[PDB]
Amino acid sequence: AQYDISFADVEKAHINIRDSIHLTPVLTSSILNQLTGRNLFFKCELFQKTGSFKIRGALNAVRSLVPKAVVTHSSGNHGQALTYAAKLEGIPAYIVVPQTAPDCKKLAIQAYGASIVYCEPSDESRENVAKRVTEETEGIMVHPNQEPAVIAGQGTIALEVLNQVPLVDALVVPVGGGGMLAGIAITVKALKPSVKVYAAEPSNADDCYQSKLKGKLMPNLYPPETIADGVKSSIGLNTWPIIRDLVDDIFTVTEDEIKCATQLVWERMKLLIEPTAGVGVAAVLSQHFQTVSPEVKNICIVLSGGNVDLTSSITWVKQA
Amino acid sequence: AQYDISFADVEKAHINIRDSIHLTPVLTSSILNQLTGRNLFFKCELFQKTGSFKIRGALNAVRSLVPKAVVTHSSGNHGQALTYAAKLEGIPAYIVVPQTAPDCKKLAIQAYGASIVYCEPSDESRENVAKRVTEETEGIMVHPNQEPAVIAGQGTIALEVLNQVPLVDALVVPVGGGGMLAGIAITVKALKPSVKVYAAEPSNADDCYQSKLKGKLMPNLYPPETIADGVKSSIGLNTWPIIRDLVDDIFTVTEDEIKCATQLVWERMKLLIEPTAGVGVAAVLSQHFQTVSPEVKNICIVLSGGNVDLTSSITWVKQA
Ligand SMILES: [Mn+2]
Ligand SMILES: [Mn+2]
Repeated sequence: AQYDISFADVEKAHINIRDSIHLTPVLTSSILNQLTGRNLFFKCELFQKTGSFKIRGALNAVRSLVPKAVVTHSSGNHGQALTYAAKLEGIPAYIVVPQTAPDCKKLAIQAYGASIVYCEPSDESRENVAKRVTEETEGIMVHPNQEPAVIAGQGTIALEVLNQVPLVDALVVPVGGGGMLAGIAITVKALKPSVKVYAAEPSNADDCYQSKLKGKLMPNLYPPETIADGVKSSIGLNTWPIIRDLVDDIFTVTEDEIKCATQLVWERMKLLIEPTAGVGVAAVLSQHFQTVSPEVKNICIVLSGGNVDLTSSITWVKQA
Repeated sequence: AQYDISFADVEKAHINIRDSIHLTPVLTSSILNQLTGRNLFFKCELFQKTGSFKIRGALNAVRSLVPKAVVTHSSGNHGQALTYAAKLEGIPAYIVVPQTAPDCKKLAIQAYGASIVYCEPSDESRENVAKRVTEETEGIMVHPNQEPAVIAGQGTIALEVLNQVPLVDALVVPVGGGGMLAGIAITVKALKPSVKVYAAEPSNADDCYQSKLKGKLMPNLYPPETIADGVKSSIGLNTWPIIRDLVDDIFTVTEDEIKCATQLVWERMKLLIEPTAGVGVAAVLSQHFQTVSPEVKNICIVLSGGNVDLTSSITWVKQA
């Protein structure tokens, strides 16, 4: 009944950020339609300010939380977005980043003027270090996915999608911490609950899937190994209840599927998505998705970001 | 006064192809605006059917030229577009392609069902082989840039741009054979001749520049070596007069500039342009472009194609 955000929070966030973000386009692909048998729509958040949708939750959080500094932990995208948002107000940013995050993300964070602080690649390390930095700097913590203002910001994506694709039957959303999935679920289920909300998740980081299956929050026991570098976080205490109750299903995809789907988008849509964003595309291409009812025809997939290391990616790109 | 096409040809082409092509979007970048001091608009032909604008001239040509087969020579983009267009009518295609064309383009041509015929990398070889194949197959030749129906098809880009960017002050167009540049020049100068039409050309393939300078057609003496694989052709007899009289200026760009600009678009706009399409971006970023009057503020650059070999490109991508 009551979750940590409401639809009204999202509507408000939208008004309050819309003049500072892009109303990103929805693009289509006949090749992907052919491959899936569905009518796909791609919400291009890769074109958002800073390279990902995270500017939404960051701007909303900065504006709303009334400071000496802002602090967060991030695999890169929330960090750069938060940095940018804070810089606009003249507030310094400290960003805790796992040592194994992509270089491109590490560099962008520094380019926006943040103090970057490397941690170990685990949820525990991210959280503990950010807590310590918060204390040391007397800054304000802006969590990448569990903070209500952030979740409400991410949910604004759905307000746009429902307007841009009026006949939409489902949204497909990549899931890490569940900030975006939760905000979108709140939004869709408030406006038009007949529209499906589906999560897409790496098999190699499948806490959300396992949580849903078990009926309780089950965080990743070991730090995930995945090319989907932006969804290694486990779901949290604020997003789980929303996901439990409002998300229709969760589809897992293997590393191979993620790589194949990412490459397909690059080659056929000419959109430089990051592999994390290739998760949702893989989901719709997957065998299990074939079990979704044929009535679920018009599907919008969120292409969540385009912050990818071009040279790293050559490692996995598949020759014909 | 009279050239091989007229504005009316372009208007007609537009009506006749518009239901079979995409009305591609115009995107913007604040980073590129900052770098240039101008207000840039990017016409995303990389999102066109087949990966480039060439579907325009191909569809127009196929529909218009009333056949046993169609024949052409191409570095890849016109070939795949022509193949697709012909396949829609059930007509076989023979495509003459230089041995050194990108694999991705060679493969796509074959995927669309063409018979591919490799030639040497020269204008002379392309032309001579296509003539022979034309004779042998009793097919119809559809030249990639000198055929009036093709030129008129490419010019339709300008009809869209002038509508999408009503305040436009200049178009910047990459030039190879001059099919697109010529069609666009005819169009712009007929509708609103105050709008500048500028060509962008590799220094390593600078026939168009040299022709303009000398006041006569001066083809490349040696086969160009350039990463801009799609603009190695020299201008021809039908496009030159149009270029001579209607194009405002021609900007040359070095290989380094082309690589830098291409990479910038990839990283900052998330648009998987091919290097040929990076030619026009390089032009606007170039030192010489700084000499263009500050009144020329709103500039639309045509991102002409996105048919690039991902793995080849790793050779030149510059680390930070
Ligand atoms: Mn997960
Ligand atoms: Mn040239």
